[PDB]
Amino acid sequence: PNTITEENLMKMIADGRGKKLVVKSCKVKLKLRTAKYLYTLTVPNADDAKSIVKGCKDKVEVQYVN
Amino acid sequence: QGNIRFAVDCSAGKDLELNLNEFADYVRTHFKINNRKHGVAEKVACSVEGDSLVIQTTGYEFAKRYVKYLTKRFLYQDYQGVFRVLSTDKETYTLKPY
Amino acid sequence: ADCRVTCRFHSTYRTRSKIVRYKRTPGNRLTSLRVKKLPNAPHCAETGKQIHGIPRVIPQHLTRQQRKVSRPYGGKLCGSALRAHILESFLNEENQALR
Amino acid sequence: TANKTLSRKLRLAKKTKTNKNIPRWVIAKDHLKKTWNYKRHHWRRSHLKL
Amino acid sequence: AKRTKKVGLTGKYGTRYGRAARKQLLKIETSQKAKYTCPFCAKDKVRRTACGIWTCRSCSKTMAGGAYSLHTEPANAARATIRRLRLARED
RNA sequence: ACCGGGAAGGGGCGUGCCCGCCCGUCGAACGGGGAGCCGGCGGAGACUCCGGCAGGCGCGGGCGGAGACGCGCCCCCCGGCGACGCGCACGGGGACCGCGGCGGGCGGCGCCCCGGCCCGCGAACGCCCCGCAGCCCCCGGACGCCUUGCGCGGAGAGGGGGGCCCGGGGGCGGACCGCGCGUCCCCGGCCGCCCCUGAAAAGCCGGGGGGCCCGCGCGCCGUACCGACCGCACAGGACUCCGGGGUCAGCAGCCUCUAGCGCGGGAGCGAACGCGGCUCAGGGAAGUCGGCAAGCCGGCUCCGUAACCUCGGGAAAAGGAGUGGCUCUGACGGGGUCAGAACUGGAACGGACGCGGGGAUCCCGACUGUUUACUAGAAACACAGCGU
Ligand SMILES: [K+]
Ligand SMILES: [K+]
Ligand SMILES: [K+]
Ligand SMILES: [K+]
Ligand SMILES: [K+]
Ligand SMILES: [K+]
Ligand SMILES: [K+]
Ligand SMILES: [K+]
Ligand SMILES: [K+]
Ligand SMILES: [K+]
Ligand SMILES: [K+]
Ligand SMILES: [K+]
Ligand SMILES: [K+]
Ligand SMILES: [K+]
Ligand SMILES: [K+]
Ligand SMILES: [K+]
Ligand SMILES: [K+]
Ligand SMILES: [K+]
Ligand SMILES: [K+]
Ligand SMILES: [K+]
Ligand SMILES: [Mg+2]
Ligand SMILES: [Mg+2]
Ligand SMILES: [Mg+2]
Ligand SMILES: [Mg+2]
Ligand SMILES: [Mg+2]
Ligand SMILES: [Mg+2]
Ligand SMILES: [Mg+2]
Ligand SMILES: [Mg+2]
Ligand SMILES: [Mg+2]
Ligand SMILES: [Mg+2]
Ligand SMILES: [Mg+2]
Ligand SMILES: [Mg+2]
Repeated sequence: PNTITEENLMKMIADGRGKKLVVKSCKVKLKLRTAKYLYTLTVPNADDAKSIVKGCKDKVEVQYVN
Repeated sequence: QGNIRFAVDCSAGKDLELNLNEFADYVRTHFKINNRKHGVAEKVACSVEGDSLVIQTTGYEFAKRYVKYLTKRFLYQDYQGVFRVLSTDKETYTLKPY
Repeated sequence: ADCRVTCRFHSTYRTRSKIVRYKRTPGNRLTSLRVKKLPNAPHCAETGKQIHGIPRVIPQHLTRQQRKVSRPYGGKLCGSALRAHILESFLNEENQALR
Repeated sequence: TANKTLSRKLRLAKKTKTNKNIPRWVIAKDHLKKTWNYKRHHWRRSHLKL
Repeated sequence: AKRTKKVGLTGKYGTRYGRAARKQLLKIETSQKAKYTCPFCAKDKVRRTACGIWTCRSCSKTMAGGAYSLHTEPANAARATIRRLRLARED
């Protein structure tokens, strides 16, 4: 597992390298399941809005909160 | 140090009879600070509101565990086995039957 | 409490490659974890001192660039041994010929 | 031992499998009065050298 | 303050083995623990590492010598006589 | 059957060339070895199952720096890793262990009690930062730098600024908060020691010279349980690993948390005599082949110690005195120790436990060591030394 800067996150999505994304509410955790590593990005909810709209329609998103 | 507050709810203390002044009176005379009782009225004040004891202080802070100790001491007189003291929230205790 | 553990390896004979350390797990448990032997790094062919720049990892696990130094005789000679070979070569040519 | 060769495991496996009584229908079929199989063995008093 | 009067380094032996042996060891063992001079370093840092083997702790040069001292008296004379025989070979 | 090099002893490829001195896919379930962690599930299996997160080995779709140093292959030769002893101490990390706070839960309670007990958890692996010693670079040219100990310097110290290694730590991922004395384990730099100098190979890599992201897979065997083993079944014999608290010099003795709980069966009586124990007035070896057996001594601190001697010893020689509890004071840079004083108790204090009796001599063997497994441990054997 590893962390990632936001700009690298879309490029992995942009090249179809992700398999599933999870949004976690606590500061929000976004977890992307690639072939090699699980990657985690932490942003405030203001920032995660725009990123998910950019979300690749070929990339399954799920949500999670409790 | 600053001022913090605690409270003990005796809502189940209605069908059996429990004065709220006595329990307040019990705590008023027994509270110790630094193993002494001179200079308490000027730090720790027992109120009676909502049928529940309230301990507001001013400049004095201490553990919520001691507020539970004085409760089982005062309850030991004619309630040996009636009540179990449990935590409901932050600063509030609750008296519960068996 | 009681923190005693059992052996992790096939037999309990405590040779130099069967040493563990202890660690607490997220389920509140004391686990054993093997402590690998650390190989030496390469040593100079003329002086027997550690060559600078190479980590103490077996070279199978290091990328090609990580296994080298950027100089003639990079991982064979310690830098001072190179300079002494260079001077001996140049000066003997100056004395075996032209007096 | 917990660390045994497959060849010793197989010969031990056969002594376990054949360590049995005579079936009761065999006693009716063959009209027997000796009913004990005297080639049985028990682990506490045996010396299987296998 | 001086701790013994005669035995020196052979105080490690106690009352054992007799006087003639301990007398021999005091001389031998003092000699093999000594610091000798690098014939190359010119510094006083040569120490024995095994019987016959002497290393400068500053040069790092290794040398072949005596069992309990760097130079023996037979080898000094041999080196001196061999040198004069070579120079005599020169015309 | 036993013994053995002196034999025209095989490979790369692609024909055809080229290279070549001559065994072992025998011998280690503790040595060497490419790579695994957490959580969960079952009546009986788990580093093997399931879920999650990784790692290894395979297969298919010429630049920067002043410098120390930083950022595809093939053959011949030269090297490296694998790869290594013992030791008193000193230093660092981890785990353990304690004290205090704060959060949740218990117990008992004649008096006292914020004083008792239990629970407060974070792996492998990936990225960034930080790492004492130690070795290296640059300037420049010396009455210093520095360790518990040492050690180092014109073959270039100190000082200023840098590079590399470091089984480790931190932060983010994976996903409660402080402070301490010790204990064990590993690691580090030194120093000491030897007529003792403390394996090998597979495998993997570097140098010099010459020629030139996405998929799929990982076969074979062991794996239950046990001191259930050997002594005809049994107070015997039978290798290793993990190791809390109090008292204490302590892995001793004595008590204990966790965990675990057999040992061919019970009851009554309280004779002799036995077996293992305890105490005895007065005397004190008169007993006996013989002080056999038993008893005296014993921890720690201070005082005080002869003959003789291979000058190292003798030596705990011999002999003396003190020692609890409580209330305090001083010294050392938060921590135990060391020193001293008042008061007090049948005229007591290493209060159990643990723990030398001593001295004057003669014979034998110098000494530590070895032996008749099952009646002999010695004066016998060995030994360094000496000699042929
Ligand atoms: K088994
Ligand atoms: K058996
Ligand atoms: K023959
Ligand atoms: K072998
Ligand atoms: K072995
Ligand atoms: K093996
Ligand atoms: K080895
Ligand atoms: K080379
Ligand atoms: K198993
Ligand atoms: K009787
Ligand atoms: K009798
Ligand atoms: K007598
Ligand atoms: K006796
Ligand atoms: K005292
Ligand atoms: K003897
Ligand atoms: K001895
Ligand atoms: K005998
Ligand atoms: K004997
Ligand atoms: K003896
Ligand atoms: K003998
Ligand atoms: Mg083999
Ligand atoms: Mg092995
Ligand atoms: Mg099991
Ligand atoms: Mg070895
Ligand atoms: Mg098992
Ligand atoms: Mg008597
Ligand atoms: Mg007599
Ligand atoms: Mg008589
Ligand atoms: Mg003797
Ligand atoms: Mg003896
Ligand atoms: Mg005998
Ligand atoms: Mg005997």
